[PDB]
Amino acid sequence: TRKCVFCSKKGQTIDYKDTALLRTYISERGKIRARRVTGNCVQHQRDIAVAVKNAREVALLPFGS
Amino acid sequence: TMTDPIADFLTRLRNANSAYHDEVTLPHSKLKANIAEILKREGYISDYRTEDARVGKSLVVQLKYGPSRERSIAGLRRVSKPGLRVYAKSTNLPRVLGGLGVAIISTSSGLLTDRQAARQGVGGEVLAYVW
RNA sequence: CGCAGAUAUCAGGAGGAACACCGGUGGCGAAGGCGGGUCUCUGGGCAGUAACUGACGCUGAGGAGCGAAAGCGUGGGGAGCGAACAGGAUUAGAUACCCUGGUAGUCCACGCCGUAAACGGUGGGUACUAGGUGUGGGUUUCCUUCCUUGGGAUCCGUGCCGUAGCUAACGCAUUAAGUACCCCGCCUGGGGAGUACGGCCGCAAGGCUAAAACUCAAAGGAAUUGACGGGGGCCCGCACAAGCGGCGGAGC
RNA sequence: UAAUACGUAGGGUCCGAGCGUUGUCCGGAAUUACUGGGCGUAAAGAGCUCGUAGGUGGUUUGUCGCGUUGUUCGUGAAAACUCA
RNA sequence: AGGAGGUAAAAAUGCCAA
Ligand SMILES: [Mg+2]
Ligand SMILES: [Zn+2]
Repeated sequence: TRKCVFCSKKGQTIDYKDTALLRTYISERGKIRARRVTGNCVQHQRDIAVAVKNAREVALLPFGS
Repeated sequence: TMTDPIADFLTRLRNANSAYHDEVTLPHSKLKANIAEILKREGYISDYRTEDARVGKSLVVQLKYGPSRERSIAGLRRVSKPGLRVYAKSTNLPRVLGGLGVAIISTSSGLLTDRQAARQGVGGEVLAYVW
């Protein structure tokens, strides 16, 4: 079990402008990574997913690159 | 909700006696205190004591266990419950295990053992059976 | 279906429906049920403080509301799928399974119907009865770096394993099918039958309430020992496979 | 075609001025379970809530004596039932 | 110890005692 990075006090604030922050959590195929592989908590994973979907909508991330 | 505090007393006692606990803590009422007095007098419980809690008094009863781990109480059953209430005449006083147990009856003179009520000639509502 | 230029590949356009990865034995909801994104309106729950009211609680006959899918009415829309319906194929026969098409329907708006293996096959409320290990939401003491699923305590939710106890058995076991109290619904052998008649509701399909005659000496639940399987696993035998020689044809 | 189950015999058992059959009720039947049953799979939890009447009710002080309990009087005809 | 892929044309019936 590895620690959820956002739950740490140093944890960066989650938002969909940050491109590299989400890049760390989307695979090379353009898909969202899983909780078991990433390690973040349920709430932070949900925030990640919504942010990635929004960034995909505003064309800052590709659909299935 | 809590509709029968006396049956709650009896089932707490029964469960603790079946689980071999030594002490039992209840919310306190005068009727429960009198029932514990009768149980102590008839030798079913060792001793009982009232103690003060945040919201009121509390009944703590110590259970009696035989030297060979035998229990001092074989059964514990209520009789006159809300809904069906049981009243008994002086000439119809219930007997438990052919008189080897005790039936606690509420009378105008107070809580009495069935032997006491038959001796005094009064009758009333039968609360519970102990054996 | 193509050779009248198909399938394939590239570019552009039209339209409908469902929302990959996140996404699970995880969340919310009373139950049906609910996951593309954003905004607006809106319901419930949980934790801590305990400032307020001071038993105002529980259940609930009839009743009222909600209630998957299919189905119905009116008006839209209709890509994919697809009852019915057509051919093809299989077969003794295929009104089936398989293939190629394909209407209602599935979608939207506003209304009907009111049934499901609508299931945890487990009505609601309350108190008590050994524990162990996951996970979801929130509070807090101690190691404390005070980074940390560090570890503990407490409340609420959801799984697994497990004593006592219960059960016919399987199993349930603090989320009880355990020990108890209150209120409600229901059962009284299998068919006939959730059917007939009567009544209420419905546009209809139908739903709800609900018998009797006659007939049977059983219908059932759980578990055991065999047998069987066009169930699985491991093995053999001139069983197959690789070969040699026949029988089935002729006369006796 | 080798019946203690049919018919007849012997023998036996039970009753006896009776002995059997039918009809009807109660029992056995805890099989309508008040005493004294149940609903996961045997029959049986309404698909789920809200709420009317009803049922049910936490801790404690005082009062009433309706329920409850004790005693006494009247009544509960006779016959019936039970004891002498 | 963990784990992936592949794997069936058609095949009906059999009387009621011991
Ligand atoms: Mg969030
Ligand atoms: Zn986190």
